[PDB]
Amino acid sequence: GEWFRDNGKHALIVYDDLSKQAVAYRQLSLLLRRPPGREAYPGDVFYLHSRLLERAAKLSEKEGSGSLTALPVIETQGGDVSAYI
Amino acid sequence: QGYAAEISARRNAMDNASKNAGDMINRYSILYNRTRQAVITNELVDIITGASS
Amino acid sequence: TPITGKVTAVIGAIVDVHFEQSELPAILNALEIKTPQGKLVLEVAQHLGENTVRTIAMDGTEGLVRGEKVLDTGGPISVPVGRETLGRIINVIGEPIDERGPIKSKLRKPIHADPPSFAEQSTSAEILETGIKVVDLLAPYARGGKIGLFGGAGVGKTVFIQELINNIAKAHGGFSVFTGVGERTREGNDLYREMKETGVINLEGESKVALVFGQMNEPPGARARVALTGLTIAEYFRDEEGQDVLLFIDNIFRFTQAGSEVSALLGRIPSAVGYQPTLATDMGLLQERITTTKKGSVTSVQAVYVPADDLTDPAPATTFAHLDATTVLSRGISELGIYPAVDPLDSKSRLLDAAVVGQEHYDVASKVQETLQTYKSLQDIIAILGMDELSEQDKLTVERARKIQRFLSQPFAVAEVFTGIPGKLVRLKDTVASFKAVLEGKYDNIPEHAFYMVGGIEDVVAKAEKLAA
Amino acid sequence: STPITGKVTAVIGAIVDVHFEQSELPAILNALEIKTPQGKLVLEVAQHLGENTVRTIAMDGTEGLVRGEKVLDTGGPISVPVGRETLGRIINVIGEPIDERGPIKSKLRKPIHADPPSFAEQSTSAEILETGIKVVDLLAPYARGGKIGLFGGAGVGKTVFIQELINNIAKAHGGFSVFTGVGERTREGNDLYREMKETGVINLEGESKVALVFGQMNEPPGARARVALTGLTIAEYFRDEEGQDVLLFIDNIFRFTQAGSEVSALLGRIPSAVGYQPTLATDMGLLQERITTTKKGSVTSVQAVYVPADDLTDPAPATTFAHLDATTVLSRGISELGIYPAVDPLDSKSRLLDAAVVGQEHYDVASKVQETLQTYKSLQDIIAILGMDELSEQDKLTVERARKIQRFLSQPFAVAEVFTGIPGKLVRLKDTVASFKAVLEGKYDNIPEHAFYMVGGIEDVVAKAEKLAA
Amino acid sequence: PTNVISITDGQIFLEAELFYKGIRPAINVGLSVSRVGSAAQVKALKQVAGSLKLFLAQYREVAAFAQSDLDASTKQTLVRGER
Repeated sequence: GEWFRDNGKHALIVYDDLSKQAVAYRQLSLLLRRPPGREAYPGDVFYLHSRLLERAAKLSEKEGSGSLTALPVIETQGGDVSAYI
Repeated sequence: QGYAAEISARRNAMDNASKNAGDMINRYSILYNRTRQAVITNELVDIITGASS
Repeated sequence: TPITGKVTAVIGAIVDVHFEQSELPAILNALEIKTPQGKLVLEVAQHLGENTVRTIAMDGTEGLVRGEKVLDTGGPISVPVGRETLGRIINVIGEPIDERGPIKSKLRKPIHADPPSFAEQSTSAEILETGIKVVDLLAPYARGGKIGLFGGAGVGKTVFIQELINNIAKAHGGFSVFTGVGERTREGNDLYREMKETGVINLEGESKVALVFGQMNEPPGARARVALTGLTIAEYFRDEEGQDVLLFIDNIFRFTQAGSEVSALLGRIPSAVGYQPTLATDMGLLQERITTTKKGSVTSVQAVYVPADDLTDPAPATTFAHLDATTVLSRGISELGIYPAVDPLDSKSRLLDAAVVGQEHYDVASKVQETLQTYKSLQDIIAILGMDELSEQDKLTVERARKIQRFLSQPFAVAEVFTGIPGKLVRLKDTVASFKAVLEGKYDNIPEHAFYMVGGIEDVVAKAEKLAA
Repeated sequence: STPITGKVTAVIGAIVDVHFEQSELPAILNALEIKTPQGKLVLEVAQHLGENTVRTIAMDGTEGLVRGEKVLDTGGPISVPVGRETLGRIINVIGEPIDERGPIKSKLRKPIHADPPSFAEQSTSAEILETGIKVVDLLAPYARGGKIGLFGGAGVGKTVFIQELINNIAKAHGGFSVFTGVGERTREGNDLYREMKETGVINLEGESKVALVFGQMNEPPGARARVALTGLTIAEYFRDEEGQDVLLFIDNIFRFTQAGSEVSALLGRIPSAVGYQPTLATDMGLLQERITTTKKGSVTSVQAVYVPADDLTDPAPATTFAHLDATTVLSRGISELGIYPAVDPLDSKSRLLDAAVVGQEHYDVASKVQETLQTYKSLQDIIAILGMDELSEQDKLTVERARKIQRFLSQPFAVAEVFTGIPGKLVRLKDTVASFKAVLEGKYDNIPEHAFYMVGGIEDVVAKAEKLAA
Repeated sequence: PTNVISITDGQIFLEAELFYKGIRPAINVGLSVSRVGSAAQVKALKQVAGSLKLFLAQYREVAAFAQSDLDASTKQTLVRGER
């Protein structure tokens, strides 16, 4: 995506689905035997996703308008929107 | 004759409704109670799992 | 190599060995402790170091004397495969449980195998029709597809599967695999008898079905690697014999369930609503070792026991991901007496479309889905009030939906005995026609009881005559 | 380079354990710097594990760290820079200008673990803030030095509300304001920066009557906790050292909670209810206690709060609900009705929302408003099943007034010139009290409902009545 | 219960409401199932007992929609069913 941005190109990135990343990080963390996070997802998922999502942007005119757009996708596994992810 | 029948019917209908509502209350009460217990159990397990580590 | 060891621990059926020589047999290598019951096959799952591996033990671990010698047979357990396995019921250690004596096999192959690559995919679009009305209308099959049911507590889970075997496997000339993971001894006996009776097991001849059957009494570890064995037999047909196959797997909840048990013992933080933290990966590998290669195309049926009917539990949830069509069966719809017990608002297929199964099919289905959703919406209103207390226009819809609901029960042929009613199998083309008419309200002149438990539209008419008498 | 040199022993995410040499030990809440080609990583010392091995939390990213990497010790609790040259620039958590308005020309530096004032220091509130926003003014008047709290859904014009508040109140106020944004979008940040340069409050050809400390979400959780603390210390410098009153603004304090919950887990603390930190109460408490009206100044915090899935029964919102003094609930439903204010009027409560203190007339008017709306809500159920027509004449007049009042609470905003385009309207407090009294009396029941809808004050309501009329 | 049900053949659910309501014992027939148990049926008792499950799931249905109007045929089923 950054290659598009660097070029000043307008592009769009679909991240489908972040939910399976969370499962991966759960597996990973618990088999690095790091204490179970909230709802069995290590508490640094927020950092993981937040950093990821802010790397899609409509950059400055100095940056040649690198307009990467993001569309995250979370598939509600019960319609439970109060779930951590 | 009509009005009396109509208003009486309205009374009758609204009575039978009250009964039906009671049954649904009871059904949702069991659901509520079970649901409450399940949430407690699921929460407890998470805490325990954390504590165990 | 004679890799001797001792059994340091026997914590459940997750024996730990300490190999004496410093040589380490790799993960998924196999060891035999020659038990006074024969032998016990164990499979390396961790190396915990100091030459102390930690091994899953397939069969039971009772009687073991701590500090008991082991010898390493190496590699993944090698099952016996061949065209001469057709009509053999095999344990998991590769030994015939139908006791037809030593399995004639040319090649014996390791249970472990890797799922075929993304580049080796060849992806279906084939039509396959089951002649079951609800199935045909709502979720068409495809030859290679992976269809899955999400039934309750064996609530005719088996019955549904049996119907599929009866129709589809006599319409598929290519081989077929029945793998029954952790399913009751009685069920196995019924199948063995039934298959022999319907000659699918030709005993004089050679069959065209092969079987692996794993009883639910079997210790958890054996049940876990029942799947891998079946996948190996399937691969042999799919790949190495090329030939199109079929596959049935039931109960694949047991695969998950077994994993959760061993996971705790292995020394994992068993979190994931108690399920093994490797649940997604294990399911993934299993369900991609079921795949449609450039070679063989294996129509697969996987049966999930929704645990306590909690579909929201992660284990059913992640199964939906690794399927292409699903046919969730609900206890409620069973209670309504509808056989088949398939949910009509909880089925999906990637084979349903206006361009796949045609616009007319799609249009008919669209209206049915919408109608049923309306009826479901007004289930509340009907109960709270009355059906005359909701709109006349709606009341026609509701009555139509009540008819549709009843119409959908098509008597089962395999359970024709059990139901008592003679089974009904209705053509797909016929099904579309029948529902089309009902949507145009043609037969909304004839009883709801006529619609209940009958086959095609013609049958409804005939049962109207029966009722009329 | 301090002879307090420590070597990293374990990088396990944010948890970074350091092995300071024999005898040499820092202290809890101190600051370690590790020199890197990625500036100086700041580690806040949070435990001693003894044997000259401390366990510290990282602020900056931990990628590439070499296990055994030399660690200098700053020796004291993270000290930001404060001044009046902190005004008018975006200062990141590690006290570095990220808007590149050149190096901060610090007067003093202070630790960010400054202690909250004592009981003696606190000077009892009585000042009345007025925002010129009708719902706020009438139904939950604000007080200078307050702890306003924008409980609401996810950015439900939450940012928009803050923007309006800054647009009116901040500019009106001569004092400084401190706008601190914890974990808000860096897109949104650029808009805010541009926008507040536009409102000129940030004047880059002059000074600024506001400072900014924007910490955004892409920063490790540990840093996210101390964005708030960093901003807070600047406000204390204004309150104390410059003496000036301010209006603090923080966004969003659920991010402060969320961040703290996360590093608690990493710190190994047993997670409390809904995974929240056991130290949640005290962390919130320290933040709130630090913010107060003293005999040195007055600080009016407006803290955005994101209420997950609009559940205030969620412990994190509920704990904050106690800790704040001037609550506001921003309901999605009211937004959807098209009313902006999106406030739930019955659920607005404020420390100052008295009787005599808000004025007897104000009180009575507000009592009448509350009853009218409460009745309207109660009758909504009756209308739902039985129908509108089965209500009494008295009720019908009440319903008609309530619908009119409902749309008279609507007041256009300047920050809905980017929405509707319609220029904002802000009505002074005295004027609102008078105008609402009239409505209730039914002096403006001869005015159509839609002639209250999305228009300001009484003059506007009357004018829009004329406009609709012809 | 579900774990047991999957293992077993049939269920013999008993309804508490019915237990109170004079069927003592009260064999709920909505939730009493038999999987393959009908190989037991002695032929006399298979013949006479023919379709009685269907009939009493017509009594269940009939009495489902009894609670208003019923055709004489349905009423006959209800009368037979109750009896």
